[PDB]
Amino acid sequence: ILLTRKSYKPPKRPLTEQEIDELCDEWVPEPLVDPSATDEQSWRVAKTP
Amino acid sequence: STPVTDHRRRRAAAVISHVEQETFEDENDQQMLPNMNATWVDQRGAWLIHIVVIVLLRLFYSLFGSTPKWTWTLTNMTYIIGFYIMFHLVKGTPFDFNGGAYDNLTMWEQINDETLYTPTRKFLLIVPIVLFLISNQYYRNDMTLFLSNLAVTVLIGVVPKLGITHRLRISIPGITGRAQIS
Ligand SMILES: CCCCCCCCCCCCC/C=C/[C@@H](O)[C@H](CO)NC(=O)CCCCCCCCCCCCCCCCCCCCCCC
Repeated sequence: ILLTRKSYKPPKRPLTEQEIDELCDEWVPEPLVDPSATDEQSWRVAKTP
Repeated sequence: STPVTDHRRRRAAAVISHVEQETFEDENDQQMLPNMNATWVDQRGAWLIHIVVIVLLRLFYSLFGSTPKWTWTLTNMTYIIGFYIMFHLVKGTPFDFNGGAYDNLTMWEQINDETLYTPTRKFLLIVPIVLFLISNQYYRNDMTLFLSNLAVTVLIGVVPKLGITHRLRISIPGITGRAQIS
């Protein structure tokens, strides 16, 4: 039984709530839509009959 | 009065406890350098020396004249006690590593940077049991010697090396004293 094991490594510890909180507070999402090129493309709206 | 840098060692506040895992700086300090204390184990001739010391002990005790059962039980107990003293008693390193970085691990836990059930750990597990099987054929007719030898083996040479006793410290009052957890 001993000779037929698989040589793993002791697993790491589970994150405590404070680590979760700081990692959540670090994250930055993007805006829903991209307003970077809303101006140089918007002639189509201005030229619709 | 609060410290800017918290590098303070705690002690066990219970009876049965585990040494706390290390933080980021501690892991970096441990992994910055190959451990000079537990690297000789994997080199050329270590397994052979573990074999040879037993033969030398056997020849010595046989030189003391006594009957086969006594010589073999003496060999078994001497090897087991010596191995426990060398590999499981003292914790730390005999030389300055870093900020210290291993001040609460024994040499057995330091082997192969705390990777369990490696070939060397398997060999060092196998050796005590085969040594007991060889010696079993000589003092088999005495209940007291058989029982004592089996107890010493299974309780000193197989239990500390098990994968569940890793980082396990037992702290009683009046003998062991408060262990170190952080
Ligand atoms: C009052 C009577 C007391 C009993 C006699 C005195 C015994 C107490 C002295 C021994 C204390 C040892 C403390 C810890 C020693 C090591 O761990 C240190 C610190 O980690 N490591 C190092 O220095 C790094 C390793 C350096 C190389 C050591 C290995 C050299 C070759 C040994 C190979 C393994 C030998 C077989 C396993 C041990 C069996 C010991 C049998 C003992 C009886 C036969 C020899 C006399």
